[PDB]
Amino acid sequence: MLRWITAGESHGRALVAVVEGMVAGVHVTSADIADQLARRRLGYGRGAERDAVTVLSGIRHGSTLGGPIAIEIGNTEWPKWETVMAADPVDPAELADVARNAPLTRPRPGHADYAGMLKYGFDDARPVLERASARETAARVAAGTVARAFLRQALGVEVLSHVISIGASAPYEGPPPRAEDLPAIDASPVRAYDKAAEADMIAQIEAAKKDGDTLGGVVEAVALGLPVGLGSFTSGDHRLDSQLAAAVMGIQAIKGVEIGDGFQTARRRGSRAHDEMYPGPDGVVRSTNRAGGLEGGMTNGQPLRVRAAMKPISTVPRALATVDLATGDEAVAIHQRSDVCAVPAAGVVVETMVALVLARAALEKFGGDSLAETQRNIAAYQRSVADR
Repeated sequence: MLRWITAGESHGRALVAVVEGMVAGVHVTSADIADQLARRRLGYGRGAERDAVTVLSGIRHGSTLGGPIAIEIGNTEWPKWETVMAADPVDPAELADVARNAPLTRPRPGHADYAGMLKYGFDDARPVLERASARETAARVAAGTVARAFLRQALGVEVLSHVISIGASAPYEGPPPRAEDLPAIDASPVRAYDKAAEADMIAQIEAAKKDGDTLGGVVEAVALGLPVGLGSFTSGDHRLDSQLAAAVMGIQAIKGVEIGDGFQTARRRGSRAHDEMYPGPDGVVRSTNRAGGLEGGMTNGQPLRVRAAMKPISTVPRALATVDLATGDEAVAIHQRSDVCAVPAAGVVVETMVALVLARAALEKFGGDSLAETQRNIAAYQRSVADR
């Protein structure tokens, strides 16, 4: 069972990612990981630090060892926080002299702050904020890089994502491949695949920058080259729909996920809602992918299309009323990040989450303890589906 855990406060020493149960023999390197971390930093309208990667375990000579892979990602400006976020006790008196340590008692609407303080009995939002914050996705993406290596090397599968709307842009139609990642990604100020939508999004972000507001948007991860039968219909939770929603919707500020045409599907008629099958020079072929690559909770060979709706994460500078849990009096929420928009980055985080799940799925189906073995089981399975 592929498994991934994330550790770190956004201002703490470093983040760790640990990925348990990846097979031996997958080619992955520090630089692979830095690369993804770098794509995590894409996209104009962000806040938003050099993410020094050190692989601590589980990889040797660029090849996974099979045991837990720990990747530590440095938090660049930690010397600033060595006291406020020291692991060890620090004399309360010299802590008192530290502005940075001032307590944080106005929860920001939209954030963990208020709930988390109540939940944990904190008098301060710092310990919530510090874990809750999206800096954590950096760790996610690190662990991501392993799934994505695996998924490429074992299945020839590629995961990418591309922004379908930011703010109030008119949403985009029809997904990129593999080959357009360079433009969508980097290239695009907004990780837009489509020229027009790009312009409309950038326009929005502009306008939101001008108004000093923040935007969310919708991003679409696309996984290509998936074999049929990953995931299962045997339990609700084995459905890939379920697993992928859990992983995508567990991303900070994701308030919605849909598979393929999702909510729009729910408005169509059965006659126009699914992906008819026709015979194909070799295997069934479909001409639509409304289902986004999942039917019955399993991959049907079509592109997996998973879309997350990200609410705007950055608190709007002076606009959001809240309560000061010190006082009990009204207050405004102090922002803590500066992004007008993080949707493009969120895309790449969605890729991470999708990749992680796909890899776990793939490993559940094909098991194996080493890539070569997993590969042999994939080949057998593919050769056997080809029969027919």
